[PDB]
Amino acid sequence: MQIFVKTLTGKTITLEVESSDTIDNVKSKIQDKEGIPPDQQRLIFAGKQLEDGRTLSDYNIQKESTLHLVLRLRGG
Amino acid sequence: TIDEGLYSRQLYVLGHEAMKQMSQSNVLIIGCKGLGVEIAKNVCLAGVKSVTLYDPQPTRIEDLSSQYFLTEDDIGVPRAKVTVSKLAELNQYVPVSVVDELSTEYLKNFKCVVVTETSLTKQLEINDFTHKNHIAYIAADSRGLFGSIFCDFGENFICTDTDGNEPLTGMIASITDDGVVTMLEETRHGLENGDFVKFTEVKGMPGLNDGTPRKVEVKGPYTFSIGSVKDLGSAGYNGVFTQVKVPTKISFKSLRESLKDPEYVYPDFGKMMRPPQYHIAFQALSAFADAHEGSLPRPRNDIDAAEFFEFCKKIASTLQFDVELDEKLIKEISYQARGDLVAMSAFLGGAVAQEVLKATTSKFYPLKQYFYFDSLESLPSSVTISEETCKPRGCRYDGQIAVFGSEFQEKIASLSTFLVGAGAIGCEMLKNWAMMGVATGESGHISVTDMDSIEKSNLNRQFLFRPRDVGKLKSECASTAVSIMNPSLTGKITSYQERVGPESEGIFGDEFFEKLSLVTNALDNVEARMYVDRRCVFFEKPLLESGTLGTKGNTQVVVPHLTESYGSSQDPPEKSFPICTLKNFPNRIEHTIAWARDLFEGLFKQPIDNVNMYLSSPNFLETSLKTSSNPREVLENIRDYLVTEKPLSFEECIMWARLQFDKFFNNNIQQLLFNFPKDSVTSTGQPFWSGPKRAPTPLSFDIHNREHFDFIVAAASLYAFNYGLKSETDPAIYERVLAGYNPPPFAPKSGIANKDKQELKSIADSLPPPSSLVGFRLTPAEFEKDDDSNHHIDFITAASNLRAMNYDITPADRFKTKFVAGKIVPAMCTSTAVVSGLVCLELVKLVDGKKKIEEYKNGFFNLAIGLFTFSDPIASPKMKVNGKEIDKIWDRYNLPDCTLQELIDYFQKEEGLEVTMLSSGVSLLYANFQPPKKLAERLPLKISELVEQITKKKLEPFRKHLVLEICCDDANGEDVEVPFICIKL
Amino acid sequence: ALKRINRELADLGKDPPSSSSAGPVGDDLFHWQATIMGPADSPYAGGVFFLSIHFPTDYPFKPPKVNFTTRIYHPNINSNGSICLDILRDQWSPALTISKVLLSISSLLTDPNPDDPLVPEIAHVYKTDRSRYELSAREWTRKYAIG
Ligand SMILES: *P(=O)(O)OC[C@H]1O[C@@H](n2cnc3c(N)ncnc32)[C@H](O)[C@@H]1O
Repeated sequence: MQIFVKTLTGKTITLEVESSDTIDNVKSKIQDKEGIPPDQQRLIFAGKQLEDGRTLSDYNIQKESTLHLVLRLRGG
Repeated sequence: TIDEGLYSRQLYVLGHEAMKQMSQSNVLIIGCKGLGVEIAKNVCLAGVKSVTLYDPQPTRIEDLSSQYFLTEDDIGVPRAKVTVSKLAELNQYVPVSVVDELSTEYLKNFKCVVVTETSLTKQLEINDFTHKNHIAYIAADSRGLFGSIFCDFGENFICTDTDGNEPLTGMIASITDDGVVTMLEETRHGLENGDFVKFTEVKGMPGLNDGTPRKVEVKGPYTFSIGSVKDLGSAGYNGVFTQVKVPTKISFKSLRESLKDPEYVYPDFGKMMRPPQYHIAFQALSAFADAHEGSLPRPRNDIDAAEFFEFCKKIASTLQFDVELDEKLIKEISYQARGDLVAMSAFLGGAVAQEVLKATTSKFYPLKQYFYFDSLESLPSSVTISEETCKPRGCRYDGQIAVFGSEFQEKIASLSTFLVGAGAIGCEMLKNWAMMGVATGESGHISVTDMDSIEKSNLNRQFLFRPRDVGKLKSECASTAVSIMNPSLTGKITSYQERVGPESEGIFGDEFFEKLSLVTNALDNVEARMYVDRRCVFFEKPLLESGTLGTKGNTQVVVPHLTESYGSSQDPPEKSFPICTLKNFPNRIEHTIAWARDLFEGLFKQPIDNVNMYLSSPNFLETSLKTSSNPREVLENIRDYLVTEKPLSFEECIMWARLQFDKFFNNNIQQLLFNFPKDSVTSTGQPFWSGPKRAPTPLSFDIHNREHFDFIVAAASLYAFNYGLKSETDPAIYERVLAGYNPPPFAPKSGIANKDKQELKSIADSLPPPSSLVGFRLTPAEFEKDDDSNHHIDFITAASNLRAMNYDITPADRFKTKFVAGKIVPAMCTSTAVVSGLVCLELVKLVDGKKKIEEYKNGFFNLAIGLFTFSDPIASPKMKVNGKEIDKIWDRYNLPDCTLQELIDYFQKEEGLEVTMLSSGVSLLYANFQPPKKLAERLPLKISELVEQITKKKLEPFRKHLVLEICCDDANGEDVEVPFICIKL
Repeated sequence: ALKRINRELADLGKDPPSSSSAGPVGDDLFHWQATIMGPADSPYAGGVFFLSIHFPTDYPFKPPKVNFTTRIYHPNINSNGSICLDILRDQWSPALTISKVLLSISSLLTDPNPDDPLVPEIAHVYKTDRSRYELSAREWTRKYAIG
């Protein structure tokens, strides 16, 4: 299985994960490839924000799935 | 020649070439209803060359649902003629015109053509011409809670900037013989496969410094590959790489060709089967209108819905679409055909205006090509929505009633909202509320709060403020403008000038917060957001947060007892550089700007403040001697800025400026190079000044040089302002006085029981007694943008540029220095419009009182890449306390004002928990490790008395509750997390 | 931040640091006064160094402001007491306890880093004349860090 993560700035990240991996492992991989601490990562799949402690199979994340990595903004 | 005093924030987003191209483009807008007027407003604020409007239809009352430039006295007049007058005022550099008749050949005058409120046949006729003549064509529709956008920029569109990001750059550590570029220690390049980079300052491989881009093959977060550089050399060290962004060719299809085989943009991946449905539905709408003299299906009418679905089936069969039609969704499109919501108009107008800017400037990645959107989760479910309640009542809210009904209108009209901030998002929110009819009922009310006043750079993205309003309060002007838009709000809006923070809890207290229905944030900082979030959590009020940054934006919703609060999640913090890097070894312009800001603070605001406070505090020295780490610095500062260097004229001010120039740009560098010569080697034998450390060079003053003279003028003017003298800008006096200065000689020094204490005491007593000076004060220099025109930004620019020339860094001009030092946030009108639209779409969910967490959507978007994402809010966590389910955010203990012992016994008896720590505010009221005597003193006191005693400050008369944080552990010794306590005074 | 501060304080209390002892001032939780004993195998032997710790309003999401209060002759500590530590400026994460900070400071005192100094004068003395650096450190600790 292989998944893609798209940032809010257009960058694309390719991750090699298994269907049984926890969201914590995926966040650690994203930290390794990006340097973003897991507590500051907001992942979205099919309109659901992925939460720590659960596995990918809970969200029906299969191969070639696309996640979105987003963040909040402070202007106004 | 762009007006940087008005487009200051927009230049940080677009640029100079982009706006130069933008100001040479003509935009035609067909249709002047809510969507059309929103697009025209955003375009006028953006700054295109001119806008031409075409809408000869007479005004009707229902049009007032989303058209905010129409009034009840304009019924029967063509919409363009009544809208041009209001649009002409938004921007004085953008003429707005009207055409009473349109011809095909007349379309060649315009750079972009936007089409709204037009049938499909007319759209085909227009596009058949614009496509072959290479004119950008955008078509937008808004039907109830559904929206569509279509872009066609020609067959050979050229995009110069795709993602809109700043070019990437980095410092190398080694380039092997096979092009394996390695970054510095634990530094990430951030590139991606297929990118182009160009190198400079590469030692050992000078050929790579020519500047020819090379393909990048990312092999890891720290290293990448560029190819084979065998011929260019063997191995290279150090250097800096910078990304190169290349143009792209995007090819679009015409509308006639696009109808058969469209290409969709998906605003939500949770519903990927819908856009094919909307593609058929909108065409069926057009056919139905063509079959009924341009009459859309009536609201919640079933015969029209059946006929519309027959048209949908016919169209789907004709186009050979292998799509199974979802009857419910298509009939929903039919029911809301005549809907006209200001929120959907705002959202789509922001998006379409951004597309227009893309067409004119050739930047960012356009929509390619169909963008179908819906917010069907906002449809009320707690009220009656039928043909009876959705029929028009001959009022200005017909467009909204056609979607929601009259009962929901009554619900909206009795809202009591509270809006924090009245900037750009605040103005958009107020306009949306005025159009929607919020708080126009007998029990409605709106409260606006904002402590700032109108400036010149705020008018561009804030369309309610005019150049005649400069200097007034933002909230008052916004309230008056929106009362003009909707006269029914006269007397229903109250505006304050209070900063929302810990010091204004006497105004926004329990009584104020009990009557509200919801709170909407329109702030620009995180501290105020967190404070308002805590207040909403305590009072259990819904909160609507939204933020923007250039072309990016987000919106979040906080619902009591359902979702987590705003402060339950973290965001990346602002970067703070190491003190060693800032002080001695900078290698970037940001480091030098930070150093210059610190120099300003410590040279014009710290010493003056210390001097002023010394003359007032009688016991300052007593605490300073034992508390501050280096009282010697304080004493020397007071002496120097009080007695030793008191100026009277301006010549001595210029001499002092020259002295400081030598101090900070010539002598410290010499000392540093005496300590660490240019040929020194580290403890490992490697060169010292290699890589992140750049060897500095002392600067010798030269009056003719622009930078040195600018620094001298800025520093002298700031010093004069400090000492209240008459500054001058005539270069003759500066030239005369700087030539007679002989710098004192400077030579670096190598260095080489209670004397120090006695020395400090002697210095202290040497100062004049406090009674010597009474009523004498000096004015510290504060930081602003030409509001206090003491050359603040100019001084910082000169200091930073001089220090950059010290380390051979590339200097930055005043624009970038203002951007960095001022911490300005790039702002766009389109992003503001989109976030306001999303927030107002969530507001109707909040009004309806939806209880399921899947019915709310937090929204994120980036308009530079055409990305939209929505996700359900995170539910608040639960916990177990005493074998009961407790919410960790929205639950609290409500107790009377009881003695500390009674509170402890209550927690021991009811919750079965042992209290270990108890604190209120910033004070530790009780802790298990305190000595028995202290506790025995503090046990029989009430909580209010205990807090007053510990904080040494009586509670205010308006204070009606206390919030306590308690940490307690179970019987077994396992620490238990419990909610906060709410003591009722 | 009160709960986090109290939890860290209790964790310190349960297991003594031995070589360090940090605790609040008066009844205020956003201001601590820590103490450190110089390593035996270092020029700072037999010295007691006091530190002031100010917890920001956003703790642990913002690093604590730790400043020396005594006078110490060290390459990475300047006259104002500022400490050159990566975990206090930009490497701070909401998972580091004050015990970790005190261990890091003790390690810093154990071996200075003159390759990236904060006080170039002392770094130059350390790189050139080690014996003079040792004597100056001993004199400073016996004149300011004893009593
Ligand atoms: P954008 O920067 O365009 O406008 C921001 C507006 O928010 C107001 N504001 C900021 N911070 C506060 C607090 N703490 N209380 C009330 N209002 C605030 C600014 O005055 C701008 O109007």
